[PDB]
Amino acid sequence: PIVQNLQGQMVHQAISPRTLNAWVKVVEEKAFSPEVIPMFSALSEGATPQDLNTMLNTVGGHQAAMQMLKETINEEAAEWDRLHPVHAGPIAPGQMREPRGSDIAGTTSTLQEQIGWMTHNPPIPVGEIYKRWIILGLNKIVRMYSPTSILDIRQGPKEPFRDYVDRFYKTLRAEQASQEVKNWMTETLLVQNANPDCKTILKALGPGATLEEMMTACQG
Amino acid sequence: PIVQNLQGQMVHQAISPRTLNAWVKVVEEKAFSPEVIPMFSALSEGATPQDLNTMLNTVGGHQAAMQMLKETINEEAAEWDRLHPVHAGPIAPGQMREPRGSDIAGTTSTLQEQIGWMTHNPPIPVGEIYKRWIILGLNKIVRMYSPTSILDIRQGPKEPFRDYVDRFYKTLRAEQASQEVKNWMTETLLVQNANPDCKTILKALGPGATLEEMMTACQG
Amino acid sequence: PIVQNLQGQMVHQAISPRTLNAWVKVVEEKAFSPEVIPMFSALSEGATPQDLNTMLNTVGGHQAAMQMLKETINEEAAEWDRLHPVHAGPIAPGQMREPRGSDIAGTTSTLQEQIGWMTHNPPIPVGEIYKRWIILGLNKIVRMYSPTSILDIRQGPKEPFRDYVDRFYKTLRAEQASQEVKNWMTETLLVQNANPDCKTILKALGPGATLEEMMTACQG
Amino acid sequence: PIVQNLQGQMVHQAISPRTLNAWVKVVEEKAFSPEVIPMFSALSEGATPQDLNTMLNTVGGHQAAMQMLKETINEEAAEWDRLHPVHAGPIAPGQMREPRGSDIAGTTSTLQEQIGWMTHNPPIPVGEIYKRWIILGLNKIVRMYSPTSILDIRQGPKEPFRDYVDRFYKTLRAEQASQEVKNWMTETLLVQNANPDCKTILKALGPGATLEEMMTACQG
Amino acid sequence: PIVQNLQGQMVHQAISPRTLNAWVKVVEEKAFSPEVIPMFSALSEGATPQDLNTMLNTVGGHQAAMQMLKETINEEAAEWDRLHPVHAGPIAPGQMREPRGSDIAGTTSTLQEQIGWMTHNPPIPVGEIYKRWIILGLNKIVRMYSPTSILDIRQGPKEPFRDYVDRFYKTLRAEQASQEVKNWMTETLLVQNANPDCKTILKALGPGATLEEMMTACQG
Amino acid sequence: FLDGIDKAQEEHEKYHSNWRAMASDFNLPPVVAKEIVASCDKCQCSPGIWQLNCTHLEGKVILVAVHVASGYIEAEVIPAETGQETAYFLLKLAGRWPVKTVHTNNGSNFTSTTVKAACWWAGIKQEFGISQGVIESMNKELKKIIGQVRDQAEHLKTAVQMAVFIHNFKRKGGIGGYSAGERIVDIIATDIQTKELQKQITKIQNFRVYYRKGPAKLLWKGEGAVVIQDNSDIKVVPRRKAKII
Amino acid sequence: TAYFLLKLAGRWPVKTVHTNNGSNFTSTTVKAACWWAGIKQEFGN
Ligand SMILES: O=P(O)(O)O[C@H]1[C@H](OP(=O)(O)O)[C@@H](OP(=O)(O)O)[C@H](OP(=O)(O)O)[C@@H](OP(=O)(O)O)[C@H]1OP(=O)(O)O
Ligand SMILES: O=P(O)(O)O[C@H]1[C@H](OP(=O)(O)O)[C@@H](OP(=O)(O)O)[C@H](OP(=O)(O)O)[C@@H](OP(=O)(O)O)[C@H]1OP(=O)(O)O
Ligand SMILES: [Zn+2]
Repeated sequence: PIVQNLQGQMVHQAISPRTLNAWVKVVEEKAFSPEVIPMFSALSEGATPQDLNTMLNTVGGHQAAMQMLKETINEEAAEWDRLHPVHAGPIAPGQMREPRGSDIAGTTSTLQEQIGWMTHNPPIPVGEIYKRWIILGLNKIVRMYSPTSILDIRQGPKEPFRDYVDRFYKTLRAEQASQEVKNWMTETLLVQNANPDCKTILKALGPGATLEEMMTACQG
Repeated sequence: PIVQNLQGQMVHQAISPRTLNAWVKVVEEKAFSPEVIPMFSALSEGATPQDLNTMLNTVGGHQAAMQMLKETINEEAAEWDRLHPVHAGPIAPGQMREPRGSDIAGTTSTLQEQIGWMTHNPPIPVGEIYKRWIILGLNKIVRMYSPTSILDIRQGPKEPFRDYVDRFYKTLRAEQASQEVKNWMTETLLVQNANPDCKTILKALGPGATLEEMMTACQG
Repeated sequence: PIVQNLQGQMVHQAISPRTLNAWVKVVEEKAFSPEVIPMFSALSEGATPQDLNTMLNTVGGHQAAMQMLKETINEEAAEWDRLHPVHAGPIAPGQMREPRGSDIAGTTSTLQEQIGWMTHNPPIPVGEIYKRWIILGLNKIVRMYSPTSILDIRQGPKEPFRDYVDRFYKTLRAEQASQEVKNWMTETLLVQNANPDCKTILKALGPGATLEEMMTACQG
Repeated sequence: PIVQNLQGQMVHQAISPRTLNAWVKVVEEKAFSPEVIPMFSALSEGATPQDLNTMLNTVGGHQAAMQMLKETINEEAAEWDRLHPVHAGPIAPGQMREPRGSDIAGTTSTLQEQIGWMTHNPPIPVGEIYKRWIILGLNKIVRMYSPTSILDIRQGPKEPFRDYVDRFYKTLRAEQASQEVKNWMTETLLVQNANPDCKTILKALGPGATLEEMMTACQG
Repeated sequence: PIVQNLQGQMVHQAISPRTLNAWVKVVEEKAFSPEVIPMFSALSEGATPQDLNTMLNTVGGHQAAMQMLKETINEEAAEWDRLHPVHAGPIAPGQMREPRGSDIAGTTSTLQEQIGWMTHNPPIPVGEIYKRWIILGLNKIVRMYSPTSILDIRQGPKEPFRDYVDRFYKTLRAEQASQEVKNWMTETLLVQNANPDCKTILKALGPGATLEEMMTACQG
Repeated sequence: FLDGIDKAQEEHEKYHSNWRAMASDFNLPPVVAKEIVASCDKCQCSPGIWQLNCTHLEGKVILVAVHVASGYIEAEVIPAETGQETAYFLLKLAGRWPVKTVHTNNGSNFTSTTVKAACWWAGIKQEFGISQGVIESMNKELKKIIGQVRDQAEHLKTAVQMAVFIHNFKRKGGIGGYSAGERIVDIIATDIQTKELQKQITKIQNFRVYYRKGPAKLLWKGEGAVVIQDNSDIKVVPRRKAKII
Repeated sequence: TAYFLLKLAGRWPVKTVHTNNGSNFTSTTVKAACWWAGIKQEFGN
C-alpha cells in the first residue's frame, strides 16, 4: 500500500498477500456481520482504488450484494460527475483534471494517474471518496442481510436480561436510523420491553438512569 | 501504530493483521477475565487513538460492554473538557491547540491531527490518556462481569483447599480495592472460612507465617 | 525488547506479540512441568523488569503459584534492601540513585528509569537479577506439582523398564537436592525398585554399572 | 545465536521463538530416528554452548536418553581435558585460556566467556566440538532406539522389492559402522536375502551391477 | 542462503526453518510427481552446497531414491573430474584450489571456503553445477516413479475423456523425452487410443485442430 | 439399602429424580423414596413412528423429536430457523436410530429442499398432519425439569442436554416402571429377534392346508385351531373342516 | 468436548471411558462434566 518512506516521500507498494488472505477468509467465514465494517477500514488504509477493486473481487459467492454495491458505486459516480463542473482544456504539467466517474471507480484510470492524484497539491482523496462509497454500500448490504428488525425483539419470561440487552444492542448497531432516533429508542424501548420485575425496578429508578445502574438494580 | 526508526524519527505504520487477529481471538476465547488487562497494554504501545478505537470496534458480541466503554469515554472526555476549559487566541505556526474531548475520543479528529500531536514538541500524550481511560473502563467492566463477590466464597467439605484458594485469589484479583485491604484479606479471609480441619491445623501453626506452610500443612 | 543497533548503541523496542502469545500458550496448555525453567530463560535474553512483569502477569489460571512467586519476589526485595541498603546523600548529575526493592520488583519504577539504568555506565543488570529471583520461585513451583516422592516409584509386573526409568529420571529431575545425593540414589534405588528377573540379571552384571549394560541386559 | 554482521564485528543474538517451537515440535512428533541428525545441524549452526544447552533442555520426556547423552558429554569432556594440556594462571587482557571440560558443556561457563572465545584471535571452535559430541550422542542413542537388526530383514514371496530395499536402507542408515562394511553389506545382503526369482535375476545380471538396472530387472 | 543486501553486497545467511520444513512436508506428503521439480528450483535459488545437502538428506522416507541420487551424484562427480583436467600446482594469493567432484558434492569442503568460492573472481558456479546434477537425478527418479508406459493409456468405455486426457498429459510430462517426440506423441497417441465414438468424431474433425475443438466435440 | 440412604440423598440433591427411580435403582422402600422427594425444596405403533416438532423457549427455537412407541426424546436448539438445520437434525437422528415414518406439520422448514432431499435419501415415509397428548405432556415435563436444572446451568444447550439425559434415563415410565431408553431397547430387540425367527422357519416349514377353497399355507396349528394365510388374508378356523397335507 | 460427552451420555449409558492425554481431554470443563455424570475417568486396552 501507499506508505510514507522513513524521512522520505510517500511511495506506492504492492498489497501484502496475507492481508488479502485474511480479508477473504473473514469475509467467507462471517455472513457480513456488522463487525466486519470497521475491519475493512483496518485493512485498506491509504490504498489506491485499483487495490480496492482487487480486494473486492476476491470474494467467493454472495454475488447479489456485490452487484448491488457495484450499482450503487456507479450511481454515486454519476452523481459526483453531475454535481462537479467538468473542467475542459489543457492539463497542467505534474497535475491532472478532476477524475471522472470511471476514474474514481478505478476501472479506467491507470496507476500513474492515481499516484499523480495522490501526490497532487491540493490533495485529491479520490480513494477516500471511493472508500466512503464502499462503506455506504456495505451498510446497505448489512441492512439487506439483517434477519429481523429491532422493534419486534422480545425478552423471555425467565431469560437472564444480560443476553437480552446484548442482542438488543447488537441489533441496534445494525440500524440505519438517525442518531437522535437511536438515542430515543435506546432510552425507551429496552426499559419498556423488559420483564415485569426488572421493569418495575427501572421505573422506580426513574428516567436518566445509566445502563450500569439499570443492570445492577436488576441483578439476581 | 507509530514506530520509531533506528536512531530516527517516529514514523506511522499500518496496523499489523496478526496483532488485531490475536486481540480479537483472545477477547472471544478468554471472555472478560482480568488477565486480558495487561495484554491490552502489550498490544497498544505507541498507538494512535484511532487505532484503539478501531481495535475496540473490531470485536463482535458483548455489545453492552462496548456501550459502557463508549459512555465512560464520553464522560471522561467531558471531565477533560471541564478540567481544561476551551482555550482561545491564535496558535503559533507548526502547533495545534489542545485537543478537545471529542478529539481525544477520536470521533472528530483525523489521523493527521494525531500524527501532528505525537511528533509535536513537547509531545502530547493524548494516546496514553485515551489508553488509561480505556483501562479504567475495562477495570469497571471486569468488576461488573465478576460472577460473585469475595465475602461469600465457601469451601466444600470434600473439596481440597488447592482449588479453593485458587478461586479465592481469582475473586480477590477480580476485586478492585486498596493494597492494604487486599493484604488484610489475604491475612484473614483465607483462613477464617476454610475447612474445619485446615482451620484447626492453621491455628495450631499460629498466625504470622507464609502460605507455603499452610499448603504443606493440610495436605490430604 | 532491549536490543543493540548494528554497530551502534543500545535501544529499547516494544515486545513482540508472537513471543508473548507463545509463552502464555505453552505455559497454559500442557502443565507446570520443569521445562518451563529453560523455556522462560529462552524468552528473556535481555528485557526490562517492566517487560518481565508484563510477561508474568498475563498468565491465565493457576493464580496460587502466581501469589507464591509474588510473595517470594517481595521477600527477596526486602532481603536485598536489608543486606545492601541504597546509599543516601547527593546524586551526581547525569546518573540516578540505586534501584530500590520496589524498583527491581518493577512495582513503582517507570520504564524510563529502567532504560537509563540499563544504558548507565557501568550497566546495572537489575532486571536480570529479578529474573533469577523468579527462577528461585519457579523451583518451588515445581515442588508444588510433584505428585509423588523420590522413593515411591515402583515398576509394575507388566511394565517394561523403559517407562519405569523414564518416570524415575523425571521424578529425580523434579527433585530439588544436591547432585551428589542424586548420583548416590540413582546407583542404588534403580535396582531396588525393579522387577526380580532383570534386577537379578543386572546384579549379576555388576552393581554400580552404567545404565547401558542394564538396558542391554533388560532388553525385551 | 551467533550472527554474521554486514562488514562489521560479530554481536550476540537471541534465539528466535519459531526456531525453538519447530525444534520441540519435530522432537515430539517423531521418535529418535536418523533423520533428526541433519535437522539438528540445520538449527544449531555456529550456536554457542549456552544456546545448545537451552535447546537441549527444551525437550519433554525420554529423560533416559538425556541422562545418557549427559554422561557421554561428561566422559568426552574428561577425555578432552586429559588429551589437551591444562591451562591456568593469569592471562593477558583480550585473551583467555581454552575452555575446561565443564566450560565446553556450558554448565559453568557464561555467555561472555563463549563470546570472547569465539571472537578470540585465533578463534576456538569449542561450540563445534560440543556440537560434534552431541552428534555422537545422537548417533549412539539412535542405535539404541533401533529395534530391528540388519541381518533379519526378509522379503516375502508377494512382497515387492520396493519396500524391501527401502527398509534395508532404513536399517543400513540406522546401523553405525565403517564405510567398507556398509558397501559390502549393501552389495551382498540385498541379493542374498531376496525371493528366488529376483535372486536368480540378479545373479544373471552379474556381480557389481548398478542398483538402477538391478531394481528395474527385479521389478515385475 | 547467500542473499543480496539492500543497496549493499552479497551476505551469507542460514536456512530459515520455514523453507526446509515446507520442503520436507510437501515432498513427504504430496508426491514424487514432476511438478515438484520446479518447486525445488524455486527454493534453492542462490544457495550453498552445504544447504543443498542438508535439505537433501533431512527428508525421511523413500531412502532408495536418496541412495539413487547419491550414486548419480558420485558418477557425475567422476564425470566432472575426468572431463575437466585436474590442474595440480602451487596456489598463489588471489587464487584458490580447483573445484573437485567431491567439492561440488560438499563433502570434502566446508562452508567458509564455499563462501570464498562464491565471492571469488572469476565467479565459480559450483552451486549451480550441483543443482543441475540434483535436477538430473530427480529427473531419473521421477522417470522411475512412472508405473505405466506412454503407449498403454487407453480410455475406458465409461471413462470421461476429461480425466483421461488429464492423466495422459500428466504421464507425458512425467515421460523423459525431447520436444519434437513429445509433439508427435501428443498429436498421434491421444487420438489413437480414445473411445470409438470420439475417435470417429476427431477423425472427422481432421488434423490441424487444437485441443479446444477436440474437447468441445468429444463432450457427450 | 445398606447405607444407600446417603447415596440416594446425595444423588437426589443433583438429579431430583422421582421416588420410584430411587426405589428401583438403589433398592429402597417406596416410603423413604417419597420422603426424600418431599424433603427436596425443588420437588413437590411401529418403532419407526417418530414425531418432530418446533417449540419456543426464551426467544429460542428448539426442534424436538420423540419416539411415539417408546417415549424416547431428543431435542436441539436451532440457532436460526432454517430448513438446513432441520435436515441436519433429521439425518443425525436417522444415523443414530432407524426411522421409517415422520409425523410433522406443513411448515415451510418441514418442507425444505434439504429436508426433502435427506428424507428421500434415507427412504423415510413422510406424513404431514397428525397421540399428541403424550407429546404435550413430555414437552411440559421437559420444560419443568429445565426450570429445575436452570439454576445450575450456564447456557441453554447444556441445560437442554441435561434435561434430556435426566428424562431418558433417570425417569421411570409407565408399564413396568421402565425408562424411555429401556423401553426402546426392549422393543427394538424384540422386533429384531421376532423377525429373525420368522425368517428362519420360512425355508424349512412349508405345509398346504385345505379348508371348506384354495391351497392355503399353514401358519399355526394348535389348541384346536388352525390359523392360515391365503391371498394375503389371514383366516382362523376350527380344527374341524381343515385338512393338513 | 464436554458438550459432546454430555450428548453421548444422554444417548447411551456410559460407566467408564479410556482416553489419551490430549490437552482438551485433561481440561477442567470435561473433568466437571465427567464428575457430574459419574464417569469413571481413566487415562491410558
Ligand atoms: O493465521 P493463519 O492463516 O492460521 O496462519 C498462521 C500464521 O502464519 P502467518 O503469520 O505467516 O500468516 C501463524 O503466525 P502467527 O499466528 O503466530 O502470527 C503461524 O505461526 P508460525 O509462523 O510461528 O509457525 C501459523 O503456523 P502454525 O499453524 O504451524 O503454528 C500459520 O498457520 P499455517 O501454517 O496453517 O498457515
Ligand atoms: O521474511 P519477511 O517476508 O520479511 O517477514 C518477516 C518474517 O515473518 P514471516 O516468516 O512470518 O513472513 C519475520 O520472521 P523471521 O523470518 O525473522 O523469523 C518476522 O519476525 P517475527 O515473526 O519475529 O515477528 C517479521 O516481522 P517484523 O518485521 O515485525 O520483525 C516479518 O516481517 P513483516 O512484518 O514485514 O511481514
Ligand atoms: Zn428433588
